[PDB]
Amino acid sequence: TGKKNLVVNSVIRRGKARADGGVGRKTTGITKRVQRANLHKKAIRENGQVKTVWLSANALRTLSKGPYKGIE
Amino acid sequence: MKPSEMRNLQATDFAKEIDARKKELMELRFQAAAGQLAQPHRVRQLRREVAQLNTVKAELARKGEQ
Amino acid sequence: PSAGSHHNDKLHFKKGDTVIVLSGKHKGQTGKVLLALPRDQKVVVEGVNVITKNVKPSMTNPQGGQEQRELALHASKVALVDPETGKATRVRKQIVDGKKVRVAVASGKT
Amino acid sequence: SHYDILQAPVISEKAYSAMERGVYSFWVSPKATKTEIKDAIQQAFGVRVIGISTMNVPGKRKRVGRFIGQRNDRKKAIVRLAEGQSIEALAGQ
RNA sequence: GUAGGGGAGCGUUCAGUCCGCGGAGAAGCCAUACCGGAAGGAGUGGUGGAGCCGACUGAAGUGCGGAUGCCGGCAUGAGUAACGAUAAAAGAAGUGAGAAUCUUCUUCGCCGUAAGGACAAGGGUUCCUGGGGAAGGGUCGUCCGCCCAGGGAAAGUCGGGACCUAAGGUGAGGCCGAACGGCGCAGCCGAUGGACAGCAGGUCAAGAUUCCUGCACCGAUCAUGUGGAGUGAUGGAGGG
RNA sequence: CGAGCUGGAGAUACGCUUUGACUCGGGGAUGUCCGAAUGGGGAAACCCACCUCGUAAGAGGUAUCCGCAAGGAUGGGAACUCAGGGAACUGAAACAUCUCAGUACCUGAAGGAGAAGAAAGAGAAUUCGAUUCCGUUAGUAGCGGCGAGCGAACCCGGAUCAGCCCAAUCAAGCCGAAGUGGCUGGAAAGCUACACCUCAGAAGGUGAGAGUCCUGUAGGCGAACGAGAGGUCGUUGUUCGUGAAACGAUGACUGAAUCCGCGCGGACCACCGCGCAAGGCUAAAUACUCCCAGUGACCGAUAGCGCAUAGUACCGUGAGGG
Ligand SMILES: [Mg+2]
Ligand SMILES: [Mg+2]
Ligand SMILES: [Mg+2]
Ligand SMILES: [Mg+2]
Repeated sequence: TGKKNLVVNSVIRRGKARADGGVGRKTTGITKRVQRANLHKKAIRENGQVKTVWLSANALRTLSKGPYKGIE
Repeated sequence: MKPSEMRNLQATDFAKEIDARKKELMELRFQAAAGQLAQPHRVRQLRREVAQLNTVKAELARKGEQ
Repeated sequence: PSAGSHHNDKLHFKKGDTVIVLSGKHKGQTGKVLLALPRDQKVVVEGVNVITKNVKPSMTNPQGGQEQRELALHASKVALVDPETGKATRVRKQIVDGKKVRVAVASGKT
Repeated sequence: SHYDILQAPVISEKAYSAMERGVYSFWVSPKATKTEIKDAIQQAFGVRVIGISTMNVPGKRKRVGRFIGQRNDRKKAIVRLAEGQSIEALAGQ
């Protein structure tokens, strides 16, 4: 869970065969349709006083520029 | 028992008139246990008196102190 | 189970009233009301008399014979009488006592 | 307070024979303690307790009517006084 | 005439309508040799003791011999198998409506590293007294661990707590995780262990290292004297 | 309210009540110990403390998370609501995409409702004008191992009807009309003869069947003081299953314009047309039924709730079952 704007949740992973060719070749049959979860990262940042916290890598950018409510 | 002749009495007199009944109320229990309890009504009545007493010494506690 | 609610735990007499017994045996017979049980719907009038036996071994001598005592009724006696028979009630006001409401019908005496 | 705590005097034949030795027995509040119980007797009767032994006691009757039954739960306190014994006259019951 | 299709109807509960009946006796139940082509329907009588038939129309939880169907009652096996260790039992006396079985006396026999005695766990008043005698007791009970009432259980020193820690449990801060949550230093909980002051007797119907008699011990607060100046942690060590 | 009461209780004794008991309607005051449980511990209902006031009794305080502080949060709710997570039996007469189904279940948050809501929209008339719900369109359009099967929306009719803000009467209760004689019967309310009331012939009771005997009913009164962005990769939502797949949505990487500007219109281009995201609130119509009242071609004791009351007895270490 990334400190500025919460994250974590995710969904399913398909996997087809008979793939590629003649526009739609013959077709693409599925053999998977399972279930997955995607994640992020952490770095030390503090606003108010002392705090280490979890830092969303695509909000580690957001902070290296203009302090979006929190600071380095 | 119930009117303004009861509330008119002092603070240490209220505590005194509570325990006076309790001394009898205990003697009635000692009588009951032995088998000399010809007046069971006295027990109900004495307990009622202690209730009224305690009710009043809480009415006058809130009044004045707002 | 229910019991005497069919009315309203409300009677039409007091433990003093003189009442005539309408309906059943003891029809027309009159008497003073000596016990009024409102919820139970019971009347102890000097009317219906019974002979009750006494199951009394240890209970104050084994000499527990037969007793002369009257057995209670319901609304099978029309309350309050003056023109010699049973009546309803309609005219209330006050006597010397304002707080009290009396009762009366085609006449005006209870 | 003083007057509460001691619910009733222990009747029986053993307490009545203890009575004769200046040993008084009482049914007291189960929650009441030895110090608290000693105080109440010393006060209400005006006599010095030289010793107090006490112990809790259970219940459980029924006669008829399949009404389970139930305990009752008491506490009995027995006291010894110095040569200046006796309680009221409520000993020769 | 089987599966099956088609037709006409009988019966049950509820409903709307109409005609009624009923404590000089309704429904239900019971008996019957009467009626209808069948499902079925009526008469009479007997029981019952307060509700109900007929006709039309409407609606259904509407018709049972079966499902090793469900619930309940009762049969058969049958006065049969058994009455739960092959450690025996006998007589006398007693009690009582009643006695192989209850009490008492004298014998007999079985255990005796137990089939005796003391805890712990666990059970919960089963203990003692006085009564009882439905059911429980594999028979019978006058008796009982059953039923009713009353009583009985006593601690500064014995176990536990107000002390200690082990495994483990938890655990501010802290470390992780869709959530719920999972981990975790100190600390805290946690006896099965450490620590710590009382013995000898007496005796209720029923308690006893608890009550009582005798003579001890432990700690705490104060007092009176000795004494005359230190006392010694949340940390050190020894030691347990 | 106006004479009885002393709970069920079928039970005696003591008593209480017109200086108005009892009961009913409305407030207060006391409310042990446990439980969010909250001083600390704990094998719920028990152990063990400290601090303040105090003559002892006794009273008050001592949990963490928010914030200056006032003040808020922990926990409990039958079903209903939204959210995070999310089966399989089953269908496909086998099975694997698909179906069952985002169902069941777990978890979170909340309320009497919630949710949603004020067009970067629907959409093809340059019509519409927030949302939810109901009918309908319509088993149409479409999706689909194009199989089993799944299945919209716009228009129209209807319930209700709001848009606002920021950032630069009902419970307590009282009053209430009018039948008498004979007969059958244990008992009259039935039968019979004359009688009345009706704004009341709804209903229960009373020895049998009740307008006129009781309680009531129609009708009326009634309370001190009580409530009402775009992109690539991965995926997915809806009729959306990789299809020509647009649009929303977002885990990873990237990353713009600022009104001769941006997004949409089912790849994509131009033209024509609809609309201003990246801030927040927002009643009503809708849903459910622990509880309350009324009613019924609902049941009447193997029925009806499991119970004419019991979640008891009994069973189980427990969940649970009964
Ligand atoms: Mg059969
Ligand atoms: Mg640990
Ligand atoms: Mg029956
Ligand atoms: Mg129940």
